[PDB]
Amino acid sequence: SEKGPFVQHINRYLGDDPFLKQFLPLDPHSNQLYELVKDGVLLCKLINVAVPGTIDERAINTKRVLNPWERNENHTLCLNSAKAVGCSVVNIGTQDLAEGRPHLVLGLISQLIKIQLLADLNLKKLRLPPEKVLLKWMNFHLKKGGYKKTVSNFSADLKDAQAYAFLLNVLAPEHCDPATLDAKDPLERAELVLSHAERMNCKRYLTAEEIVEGSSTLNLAFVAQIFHERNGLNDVETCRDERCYRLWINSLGIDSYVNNVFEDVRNGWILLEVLDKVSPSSVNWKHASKPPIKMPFRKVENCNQVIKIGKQLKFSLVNVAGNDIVQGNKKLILGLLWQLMRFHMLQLLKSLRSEMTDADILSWANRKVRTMGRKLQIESFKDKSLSSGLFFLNLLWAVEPRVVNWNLVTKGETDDEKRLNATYIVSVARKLGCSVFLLPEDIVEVNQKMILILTASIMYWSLQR
Repeated sequence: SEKGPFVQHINRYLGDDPFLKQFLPLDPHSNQLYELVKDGVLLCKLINVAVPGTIDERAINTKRVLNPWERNENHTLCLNSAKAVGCSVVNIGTQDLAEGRPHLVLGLISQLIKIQLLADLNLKKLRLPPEKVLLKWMNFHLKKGGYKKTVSNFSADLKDAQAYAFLLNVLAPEHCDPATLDAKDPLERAELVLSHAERMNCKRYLTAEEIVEGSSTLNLAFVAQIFHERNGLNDVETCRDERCYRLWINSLGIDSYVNNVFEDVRNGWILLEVLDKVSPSSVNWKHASKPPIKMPFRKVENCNQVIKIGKQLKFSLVNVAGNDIVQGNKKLILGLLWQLMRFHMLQLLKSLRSEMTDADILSWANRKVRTMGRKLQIESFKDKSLSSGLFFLNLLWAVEPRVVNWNLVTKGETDDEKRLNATYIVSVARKLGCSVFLLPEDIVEVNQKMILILTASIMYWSLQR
């Protein structure tokens, strides 16, 4: 039933796209949606609408006609990009997009809209969910707007359009319509509210009836849209790692979802799940307690098994124990996660045989590039020259020359040029099948740990061609 708003959403945010400009608008009553998704250009672009700068559009096969492979690349690039923004696509396959399965297409678009509308609510200018943060923002302006009532929900507290009218008058007074004051019926007030929003260029698409009926999901979106158009407002590696491992854990096929690794990992359950995935049958669930957990004993017990299995896998854990995870030791949590990530990567590569090391990966990359006739090599994954992005592009070109367009590549000199290749590298790698989560700046600044994993991931898919 959400097909309608989902279409209107696409038509409004992509209706001017140079490529999709001709295929839009789409009839929310017809099945044109499931047809425009088959090639893989639509969803890839929707993702950048949700989180700008995610996919380098230059890496998207944007031709009139596409081969069954140029088509498969877009979906590959799409699904891997979706994970990079927090989407749960562990059950959606590349062929499901090509065919256009509704329950999977709508389910995917649903997550993107959510990400698009509710993100940037924790990075603006602190334990409250995005929705509650939006409520604080709204009430903030309403206070100064002399609004008496307080908003605490997006259904009954908005049904009469009163709060909408005040808010809009506060954020965009130059678009005020005194007619709202003569509005007797709540529907009439809503229609005028929608107009006021249209004037300030919000890409609003809900109707006056959807406001009076108190539709919680539709109204929440509208309030977010107002915010994004006018908010009316006048140790950093820890934050990056938090995002990185959070995205990685959520793509492993785990049953729990991570919103914040530092917090959601304290009762030990999630870490046990990751361990069971990366090292099958390693966890003894008979001695573990499933959340919610109130009893602290059960928390400490889970974390102690986490540490035990960690040491059994030969990981490096000194002067720590289960209660360190429960206490939120970020230094230990990041250290344990890294080793888990590296362990899984090596195990994956190892399964391609018939005792992997970082050095074997370094050797493979250098050797792989030498087969194309190029002489550029690296001494390690910390090599300063990596920042240019030239090595990676050559390696990727070596793996599959068809995925690297050199007219699009630049020199790795200026910080801008490097930034450009980096973003291109991340998208091309995902286009191949690499499920990586490093940031473009991870290449420009040469984050050796992230470098290792990207390379190992390229290798992983190269050895299966």
